[PDB]
Amino acid sequence: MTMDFSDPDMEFLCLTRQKLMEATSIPFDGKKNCWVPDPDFGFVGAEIQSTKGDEVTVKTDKTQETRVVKKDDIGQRNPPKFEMNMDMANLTFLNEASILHNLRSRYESGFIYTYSGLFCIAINPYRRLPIYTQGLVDKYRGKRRAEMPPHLFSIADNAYQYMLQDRENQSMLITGESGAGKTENTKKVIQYFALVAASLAGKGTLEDQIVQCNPVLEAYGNAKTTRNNNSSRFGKFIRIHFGTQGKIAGADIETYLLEKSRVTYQQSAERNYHIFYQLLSPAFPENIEKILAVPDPGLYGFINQGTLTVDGIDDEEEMGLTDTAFDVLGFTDEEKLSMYKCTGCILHLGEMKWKQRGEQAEADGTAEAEKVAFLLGVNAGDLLKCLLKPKIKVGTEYVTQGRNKDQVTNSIAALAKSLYDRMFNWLVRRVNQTLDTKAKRQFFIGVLDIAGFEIFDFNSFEQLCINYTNERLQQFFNHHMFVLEQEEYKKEGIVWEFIDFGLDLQACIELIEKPMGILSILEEECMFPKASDTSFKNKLYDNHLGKNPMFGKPKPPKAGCAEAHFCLHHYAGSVSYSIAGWLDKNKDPINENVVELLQNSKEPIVKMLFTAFQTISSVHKESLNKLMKNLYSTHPHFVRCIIPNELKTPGLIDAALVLHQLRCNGVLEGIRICRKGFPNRIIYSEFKQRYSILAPNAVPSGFADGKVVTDKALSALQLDPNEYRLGNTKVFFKAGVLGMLEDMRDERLSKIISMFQAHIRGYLMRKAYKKLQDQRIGLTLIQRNVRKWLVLRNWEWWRLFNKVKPLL
Amino acid sequence: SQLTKDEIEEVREVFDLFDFWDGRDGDVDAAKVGDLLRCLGMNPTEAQVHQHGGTKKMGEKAYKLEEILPIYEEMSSKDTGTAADEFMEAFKTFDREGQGLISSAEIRNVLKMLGERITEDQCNDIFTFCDIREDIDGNIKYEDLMKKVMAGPFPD
Amino acid sequence: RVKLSQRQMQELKEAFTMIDQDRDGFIGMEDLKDMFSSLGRVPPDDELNAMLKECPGQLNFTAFLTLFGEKVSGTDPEDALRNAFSMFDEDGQGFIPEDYLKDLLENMGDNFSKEEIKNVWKDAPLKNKQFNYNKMVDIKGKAED
Ligand SMILES: [Ca+2]
Repeated sequence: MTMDFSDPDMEFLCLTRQKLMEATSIPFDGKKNCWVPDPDFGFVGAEIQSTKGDEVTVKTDKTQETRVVKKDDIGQRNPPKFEMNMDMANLTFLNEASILHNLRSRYESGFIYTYSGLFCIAINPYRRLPIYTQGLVDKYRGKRRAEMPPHLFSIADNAYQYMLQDRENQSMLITGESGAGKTENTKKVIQYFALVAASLAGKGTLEDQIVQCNPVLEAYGNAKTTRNNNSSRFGKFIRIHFGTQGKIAGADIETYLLEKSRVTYQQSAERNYHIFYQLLSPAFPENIEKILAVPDPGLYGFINQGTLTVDGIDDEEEMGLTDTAFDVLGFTDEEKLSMYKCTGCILHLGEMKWKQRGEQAEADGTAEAEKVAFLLGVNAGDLLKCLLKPKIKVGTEYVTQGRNKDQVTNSIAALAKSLYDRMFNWLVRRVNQTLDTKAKRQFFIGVLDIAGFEIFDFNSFEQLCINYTNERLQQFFNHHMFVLEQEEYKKEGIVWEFIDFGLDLQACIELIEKPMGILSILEEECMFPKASDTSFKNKLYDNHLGKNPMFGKPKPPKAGCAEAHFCLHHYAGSVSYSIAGWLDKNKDPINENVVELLQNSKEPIVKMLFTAFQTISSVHKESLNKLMKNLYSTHPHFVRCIIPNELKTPGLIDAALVLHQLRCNGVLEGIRICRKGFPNRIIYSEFKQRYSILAPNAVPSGFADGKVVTDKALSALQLDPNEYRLGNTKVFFKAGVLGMLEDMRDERLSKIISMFQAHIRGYLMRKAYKKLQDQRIGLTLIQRNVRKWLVLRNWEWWRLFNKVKPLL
Repeated sequence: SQLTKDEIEEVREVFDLFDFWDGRDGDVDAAKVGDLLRCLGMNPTEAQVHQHGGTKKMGEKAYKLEEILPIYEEMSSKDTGTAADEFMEAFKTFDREGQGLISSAEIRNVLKMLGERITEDQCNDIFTFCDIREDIDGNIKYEDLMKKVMAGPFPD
Repeated sequence: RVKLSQRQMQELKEAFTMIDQDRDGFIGMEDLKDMFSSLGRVPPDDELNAMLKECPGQLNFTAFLTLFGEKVSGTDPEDALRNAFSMFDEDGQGFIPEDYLKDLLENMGDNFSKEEIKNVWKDAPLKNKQFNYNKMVDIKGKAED
């Protein structure tokens, strides 16, 4: 917590002192409290009862059920001082269970923002919160992270400081799905960089000018994936620019990896891009006819492969905002036609049928042909000619007509894809022009949106394709951590014993790229006519089975439960792939003649197509390759958005769901690397204020150096020197160190309290001592004066001078 | 190894006091081994007393002077009797603002609700005894309390 | 022992003196029987002798003090007792609560016998089931009720 825990704004970011102190002192016993696996809420807090062999018995604490969990299932829970902890990096127990807690509990306390290493986690609250005030903005204006509580502006501001400071472009990678508000965030991050540009001292806002175009792109770049109603099947990098004075000076958008395949293939419960379906709705009939189509989506093999519509989606309305947005970016209702038409043209290329004589394919119609022939602005005859039988060279020109039916079918698909691609590239170019209302750019802070790691029940060439990417991104991350930490130690003169962290993922990655790699193999196996799915598997098995730990093999599931063919080990765990149609999907050959031929008529068309026979992988490789060269050039910043529950409802937390996100996030991968090192670090002074109690000494807490005490405190507790190292300003600890120290403090304190109590009784009683003494004298005097009296009450004489004197 | 003659005489003199008050008969009740020991100047913890022969109710076991000595002696082997040091760090755990001031409410809370509990009575008394006041909300100087306590009801 | 102070030995001089008038100082049979005349309380022959038996024979004043050896043994001074009881009266006089004295004589300190106890309760200055020390101390020496 930072600044004033009581300042009104910080209600959803800090945690009022009184509320903290309170939450920080709750009941605890590091000897028996614990994290334990729970079938309904992932992991739950518990108390251990007894032990025997590899079978521990325990008691939960909310539904106090006695369960018999195993030993490598008892998660050591973090002692209180870590509750509502702000940076999970600080937890002393960095286990899954624990990472869940700190996040959940904070979300269940209204807090969304949490740091976990370089990561800035953010969970969707599902409700407007104050959090983004231009008053708060100043609060975070120039403060280094540590100075303010979590929050997204910190990450974005520093991001800024670094720009002007180190003088090198900055990137912001945010992850998260659908209801992660990933969008909002990026929006708000754009807003921020804005407010700060004019915050030095003297036709639409940035945010809007950009959020303005997001609909057109979504129309061509998104769609429904098995597990997501609206999935951008491309990677967008929104670069925001600045001038020497940290001045905003413009923007522009780069795009990577558009899922081509999708234009001609659908996975049962998925869908081709949204724009296809939109066009075919009761909104702009005229076009439906300009396009040469009937508002019946299902009547086109390039669209019906999957589903028709999605739940909670009113196509029309979208076809609406889309057309409306097309004018905000404001471009010719004619271009707007061409764009559409092109789109539609894709609808007929899937219709064109074919047949063959011996081994030479010919048309099975001519309507579709002319339909595409026209929509494009070329002559059908020639097209079919160059489609069914083209002519090339050597010096002379032979009829490369080798063509057959299986070759055209593929061929036509290709065209569509390419059409769809050039199109998209274009669409973007134009929005950039919308944006280039600039002067002069020097630096930038981009924000990367990219499909996150995927794992479905049925994983195919598509899935590998994304993981491959993501896996190259986690490496991007791990590398970063590596460099930095390496600095973080040198700064504290600690010895560095670690090979670059990214290297940990090189394995898998290599098992993908390198010659004789998964993809490469796939490629070669594509140039062979009679190559079959089996002929591919074998070659993979041949080349890698026992030979590489990363490549493995699954085992037949149910009956319908798809057959798997091999699995790889991704930072996100172990994914199992099915080879099914890879041979098919991967073929994306270019048909030259079609280009040159396609270099005629209709303005755009010329332009588009106016800028061997390869595959998709080769391509995927090229883009990724580029995207990265782009990333590694920038100083990164990672935001992790997170869905808390499947049912858009505040305060709730779906364990499994969150966890899953965390593994794909990398959040868990960071902690993994964090683990192998000395995660916990303490300024001597902080260490002093906390454990002196453990090895107190006569020197006034005021003239005592931190290093020493800290030092001397450990020597005293005889701590395996292997668990910690003494820095120039902090003391680095390993997993669970502090956890012990904390519990020994609690231990010591109580003893030490029984003692003060002891010295109290010592004064209390030692004070009676004197009394008891005096009163000995008394009981004696009486006790004995009474006796001598009992003898005398009957001693004749005694009586006498007891008479003889009052008579003197 | 063992105690010294004078050391014995001392254990003794105290011993007599105690057996006296319960009937000069060479026996001191166990229920008083704690108190005995304290009058010797030691400050044993209850666990320390039981682990050394002490019993709670009065009519269970008796001890002769020859039996207490070794006890007193053993009892003395321990050295974590506690230093001002330990009491400070300890108290500090509760110093909300690091001035050396604790809400009287809390210290007592500690002394009562925590550790080997102390009686409501016992708290008042000690506080009245070491003459430790609380200001408006310029409460109790814990160091004060500490020193005084470790100082003995009979200073000079 | 010698605790037979001057306050005690003189207090005993003026006692043996009056009795005297015996052939130059000697508490002799007559000195005694005579005495019991102004004493307002009868005399007996045997007993009057059983009193001489005490000292060897012939009681001057010297022997008179020696015969009073048993009397010094515990006789702690006057007030000493008063204060001694004081210590057990936290309430402004009217003094010590009966119970206390019991558990205080019977089972505390140099224990009293249940027989030594009764001997005490017969004469005892009581009321409100409470005790009276200054009246008891009074008895100790004696000046009557
Ligand atoms: Ca006794």
